[PDB]
Amino acid sequence: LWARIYLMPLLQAEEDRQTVRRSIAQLEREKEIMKGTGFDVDKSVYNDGKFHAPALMIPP
Amino acid sequence: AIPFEALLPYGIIFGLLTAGGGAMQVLHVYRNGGVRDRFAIDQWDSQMMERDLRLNGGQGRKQVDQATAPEAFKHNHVWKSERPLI
Amino acid sequence: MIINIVEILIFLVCVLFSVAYLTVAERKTLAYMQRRLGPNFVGYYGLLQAFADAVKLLLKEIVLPKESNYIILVISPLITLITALIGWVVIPLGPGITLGELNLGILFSLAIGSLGVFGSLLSGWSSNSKYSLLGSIRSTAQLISYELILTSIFIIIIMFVSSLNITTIIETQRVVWYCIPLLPLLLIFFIASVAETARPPFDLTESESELVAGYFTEYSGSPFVFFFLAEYSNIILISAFNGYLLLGGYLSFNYSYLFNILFNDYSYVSFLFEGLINSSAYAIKLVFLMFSFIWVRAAFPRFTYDNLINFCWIILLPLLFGIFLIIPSTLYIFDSFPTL
Amino acid sequence: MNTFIIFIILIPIVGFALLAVNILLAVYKPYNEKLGAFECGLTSFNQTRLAFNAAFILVAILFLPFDLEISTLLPYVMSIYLVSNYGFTIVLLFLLILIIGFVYEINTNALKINKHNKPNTDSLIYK
Amino acid sequence: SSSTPLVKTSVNYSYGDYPLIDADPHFKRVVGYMRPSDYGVIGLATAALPAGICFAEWLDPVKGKFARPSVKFLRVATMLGFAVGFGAAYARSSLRFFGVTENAREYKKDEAQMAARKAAGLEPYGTSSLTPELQEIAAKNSAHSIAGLFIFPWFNFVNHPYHGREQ
Amino acid sequence: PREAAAHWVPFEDKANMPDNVPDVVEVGATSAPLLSASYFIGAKCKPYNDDFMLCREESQGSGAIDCLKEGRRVTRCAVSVIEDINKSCLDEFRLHWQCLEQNNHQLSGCRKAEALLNKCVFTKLNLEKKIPGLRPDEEPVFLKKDPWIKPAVDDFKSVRAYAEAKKNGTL
Amino acid sequence: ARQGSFWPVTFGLACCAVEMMHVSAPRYDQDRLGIIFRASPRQSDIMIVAGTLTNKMAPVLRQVYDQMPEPRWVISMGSCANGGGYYHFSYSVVRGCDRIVPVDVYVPGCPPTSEALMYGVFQLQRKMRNTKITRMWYRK
Amino acid sequence: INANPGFWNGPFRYLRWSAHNRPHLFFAFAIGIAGPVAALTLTPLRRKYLYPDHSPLPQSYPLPQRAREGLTGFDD
Amino acid sequence: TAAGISLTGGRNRCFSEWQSFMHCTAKTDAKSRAQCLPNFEDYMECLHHTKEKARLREIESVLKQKKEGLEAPPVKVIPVKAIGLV
Amino acid sequence: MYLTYYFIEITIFLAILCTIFIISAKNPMVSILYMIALFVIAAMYLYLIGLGIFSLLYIMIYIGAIAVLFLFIITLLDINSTELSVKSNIRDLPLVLISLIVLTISGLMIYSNDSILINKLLEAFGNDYNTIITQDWFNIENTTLLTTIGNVLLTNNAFILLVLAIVLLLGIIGPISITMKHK
Ligand SMILES: CCCCCCCCCCCCCCCCCC(=O)OC[C@H](COP(=O)(O)OCCN)OC(=O)CCCCCCCCCCCCCCCCC
Ligand code: SF4
Repeated sequence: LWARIYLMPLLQAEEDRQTVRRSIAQLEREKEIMKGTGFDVDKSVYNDGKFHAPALMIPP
Repeated sequence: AIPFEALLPYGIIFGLLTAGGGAMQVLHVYRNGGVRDRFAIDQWDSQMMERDLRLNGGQGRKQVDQATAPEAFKHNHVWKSERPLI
Repeated sequence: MIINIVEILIFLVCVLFSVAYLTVAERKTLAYMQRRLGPNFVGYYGLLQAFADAVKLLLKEIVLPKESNYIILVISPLITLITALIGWVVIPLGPGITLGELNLGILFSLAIGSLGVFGSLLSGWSSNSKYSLLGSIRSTAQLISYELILTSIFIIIIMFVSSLNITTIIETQRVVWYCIPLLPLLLIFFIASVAETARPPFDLTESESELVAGYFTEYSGSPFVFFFLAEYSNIILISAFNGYLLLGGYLSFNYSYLFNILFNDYSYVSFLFEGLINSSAYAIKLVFLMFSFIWVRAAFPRFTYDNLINFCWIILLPLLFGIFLIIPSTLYIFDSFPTL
Repeated sequence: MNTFIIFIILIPIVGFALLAVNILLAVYKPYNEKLGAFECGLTSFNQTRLAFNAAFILVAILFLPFDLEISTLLPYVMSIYLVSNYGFTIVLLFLLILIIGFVYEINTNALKINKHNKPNTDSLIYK
Repeated sequence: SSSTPLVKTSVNYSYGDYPLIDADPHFKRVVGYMRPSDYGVIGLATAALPAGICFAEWLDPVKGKFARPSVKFLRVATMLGFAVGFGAAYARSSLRFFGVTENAREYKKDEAQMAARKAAGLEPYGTSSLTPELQEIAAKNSAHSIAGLFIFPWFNFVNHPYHGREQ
Repeated sequence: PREAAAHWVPFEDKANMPDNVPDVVEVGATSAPLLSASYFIGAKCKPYNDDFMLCREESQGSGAIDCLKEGRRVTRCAVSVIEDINKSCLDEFRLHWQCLEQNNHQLSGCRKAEALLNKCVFTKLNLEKKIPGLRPDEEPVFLKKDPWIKPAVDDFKSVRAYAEAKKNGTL
Repeated sequence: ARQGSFWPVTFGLACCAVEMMHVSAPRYDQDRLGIIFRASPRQSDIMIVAGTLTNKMAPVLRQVYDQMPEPRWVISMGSCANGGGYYHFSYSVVRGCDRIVPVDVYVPGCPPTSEALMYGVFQLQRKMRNTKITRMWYRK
Repeated sequence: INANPGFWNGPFRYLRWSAHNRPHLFFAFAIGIAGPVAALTLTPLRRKYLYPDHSPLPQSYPLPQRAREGLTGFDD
Repeated sequence: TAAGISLTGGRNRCFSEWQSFMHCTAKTDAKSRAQCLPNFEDYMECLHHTKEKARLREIESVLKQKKEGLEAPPVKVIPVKAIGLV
Repeated sequence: MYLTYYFIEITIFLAILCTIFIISAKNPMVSILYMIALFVIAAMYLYLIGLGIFSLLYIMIYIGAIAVLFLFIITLLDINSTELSVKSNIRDLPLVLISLIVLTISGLMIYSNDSILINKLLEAFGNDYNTIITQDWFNIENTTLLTTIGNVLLTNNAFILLVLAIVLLLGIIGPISITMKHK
């Protein structure tokens, strides 16, 4: 148990950076889709100012 | 004294279960690639096995040890897309 | 893909043989208890007797009497067959050697032994007779009544492991077996195991009921070979349950020192040798246990249904309530609760 | 494709195959005196409905409330370390509430069937 | 470490005129602080059930003629009467901890006993063999359970750190 | 937090971290090396891991983007630990995690290589393996003699190396 | 397969039934031949009329014989079971089960010795050697 | 024949009568009553004499209650 | 009760939005809960993802109308036995 | 690979099909056997959604106790039944169709919160977006689902377990007390 909590922030930082990178990638991709017609890709549907990972994507 | 004819079908049952277990263990080790099975797998352990399969490159439990990870390693990260569940 | 189909082929063919020779070994040892030889006219020393029975039994015709639903009559052998055979996955022949390793294998082993009651009860209504239906009633009531204390013995054992995985139990068992602290539990699990198959210490249907041949009297051919296979698969399956949660599953001794003498390195001959030792220990547990079933068949008369229900509900079950109270209290008094 | 699901698909095909080799290979050849249920070499009339004892039905009606407890003790046995000293007493109280209903059952002798084979208790008073 | 409440708690939140002692007193403290009138209530209810049954037969007898009830019923009347007397007893004595009745006698005892635990260098409410999350959950179960004494008996046996009080 | 079920489809995205975030070396160690060096990366990198989780606590729901600067340093210092343990005792570290490759990665089954590795790292990398939360008059479990729970098979390389370290007197 | 497993219904009713229970005895065993009494005609290959046949049982003997699945034989054990026997000139007797069931092997003896009953079983198994169920369909 | 005295007429004589003539009920209740009575009266003796209680296991990452002092090293 | 207990005993998926709404209602008397609307709106769409599905169908209706379609760094799908292939 | 996609929808169709053989079957116990099949279809759906624990709790409790009880009743008791004749239920058919439409749509209605009624229904069908599952490394032990149920039945809702004991007690006392005939 103490071994796993010694490992936790090391792995949590890695999944953290993956979440940041792929989230910003998705936001820029939807920005490059919706060019032209006016639509705020950058605005988040949550009213809180805190950052949130996207979900519920279009079926690939 | 002890009858061999009574214990001879038990000798068969013993030999069939013994050869079965031995052949199965050899098939499990040939599946892993020379090492033993993992007999109880946590959620943590399952995520960790997926991470290792991402680290080594293709092979199941090659178990690499390197200082610094490769460059395709930062890009081969996967998310799992689950269907609607209607 | 080639490797999982050859392992399931070899486990199938090892278990489906070992349920055939069980019946041969049964007639052999029951003969020598009664001071007579078993079969010796069918193979060199009487072996492949069960194949003679099976090949003839597939050649007898199937008769479906006029009062019967013909579908139900032929589908109860199939469901009793598969239910007595689906439970062979979850047994380990060594550490993590199953046919599907799942995290909760006891709950599966306990839900399949719940599915086996139907092929008794449902088979009572096919060829509906009032002398057959009530015999199916008595059989089904006995069958569920001892399944209760079966399930309870399980949950008393899982009090020590707190994990529904099975190879986790056997790895837990390496410090000490569970038969040697819990000795009365071995005796009452053995008699509940004898009850759950309706063995002839605890039988009433095959012999005493108004049918001369149990609930399956009116049959021939494939509906008899499937019931016959299902009863002895049930024999070795509840023997397997005893083998892992109460006696040592694949554990015999430590065998580290013998290895440090013999071997030098991990190689396929070493995994083969370790697999032979582990499944040999499991097999000798299971063979001593089938010998105990055949041994208790030889020496005893049978039960009235009143004796049987008075046995289960009035004697064994209050004692079991005392066991429910005493064992977590013993884990309580000393500071030892089992961790997930 | 694990080797768990080959098995659950694979037992039936073996059973269907053995049933098929019986249906294909044995003769069929029935008639009326072959058909008909077996009771000891004598036909008879079956009665349309027959009576039964209350303990016969009571075994399996009573079976289910004990079965539902045994599956209610199954959530506890997996979490027995976490609820140290506290869930222990709650499970004690749960089992004791069950045990007093059980001693109701054993005091009423609900599952016991009596015998009407009385040995003529009443003595011989004359005149 | 095993003493942090990790909660927000009402502080000296009196339920009547008088200042509270506990938000739930432990069973041991309630049995310790009960008055001689409280043991009198226990004795009243032990005597009232068999005398009540013999009275209620003397009003209208069961079999038409007056006889006394059997000792089989008087034994169970005594038991259930001690049960009613103890329930009334525990409820009366817990009211004085909550500050809804007169507790000037018991409040001095609690000044003295909380001052004695400080001198003996130990916890203010007991070392308990529970993790602090289990102490908090166990005394969310046992909080204010003297209401609803009509339905079910429930008591406090956990030595948990919060009792609605400062320090 | 919940498992994927009912026909999950894995997808990857060929994309890059933006310009304003500096580049960071990631850990390439696998589950048996990581579980081996867990106690020593927890001994060297306690305040950095603590800074990361404490930042992530204080900025609620910010989460990802606002404590990125500190999750840089935890990965860097754990890479420092594993590079140093490679260069110090590659052979005995390897002996340890190759033992842990068998026995379900149970730490219970590899005591005799673990003693060698703990001595070698305390001698040269001078980090000690400890279990916190353990009040005194309670023996730590990887120090005890005759444990109840012994492995099925002692691996051969670490029994031989343990006996050779007895004979050398370094143990 | 029809020989090495060999299942009679235990119809034996009188004097000749105990003599059959000496074929179940440990001196002349029948388990060692493959013989077992499935005591229901739905599963027995063969029948043994071992004892007398009165006029009150002739429909009962036929109804037991009617039920058995189609590869079926019957052996007639005793002298009361073939041609009446000791009770040949009696008002309530059938002069052998030849009138009722079609019999393949006659075992003679009034208590036909367990030796001789086993010999009748070996003679029936020899009749099963040359049954030719699959050569017959080629129309030999 | 053996009749019931009842628990009330003589206590210990009823306990003896249950032990001789209804041993399944008497010993089922004996094994049941040995549990919680011992759990009440034997555990403080163990905590005083045999060994004290174990320290609790962690469940999540243990957060301290501090205010993020500055750290040096691994800037670039 | 089990207000925010998840499947593993942890906190559920929308615990933070719910605890933020409970912070909003703790410091606030009635006749002034009209300011507590955005925390509730955030909680309900954390539960049901209504505004999120609305935004995604607004951008999916544009995606099918382009003959060019996708000019971006694309998302590549992989089979399950090819997590770390290259 | 995409053969494994429509499984959930298949079970829905299969479950639909099973109910038509429950309400229309000449023999009773054949229809109770179709109900046992419907429990099996339910347990298929519960494994398929991700709840492998429950599926075996359904096969244990519902199939192995409740259905065994039902079949055990139908055996030794007398129940008349009439076949599904067209002449007796063709009078029911229009209220059947009206209730199918209304009860089905109105069951699909309350999952949604627009004031406009037609916008309530269409949000029932807009599910085709695929939820993204992310790996979080915050949990250190194999708390399964059954462990968490045993923690919440036993600490936070211990009283519900205890009132449930009173209910199981009642389920013992009741059937006994009916079917005694004391003396
Ligand atoms: C101080 C601590 C407390 C001390 C006590 C310890 C308690 C724990 C001990 C638990 C062990 C329980 C074992 C099962 C006990 C069964 C009790 C019994 O023998 O049945 C009694 C019953 C008669 O009932 P009753 O009405 O009371 O008779 C009075 C006559 N006027 O008669 C019957 O029902 C018939 C007997 C049936 C027995 C089943 C036999 C079947 C199989 C026997 C298994 C043998 C195992 C061999 C296996 C291999 C061994 C190497
Ligand atoms: S054949 Fe002989 S021994 Fe047999 S029953 Fe007839 S007279 Fe008796």
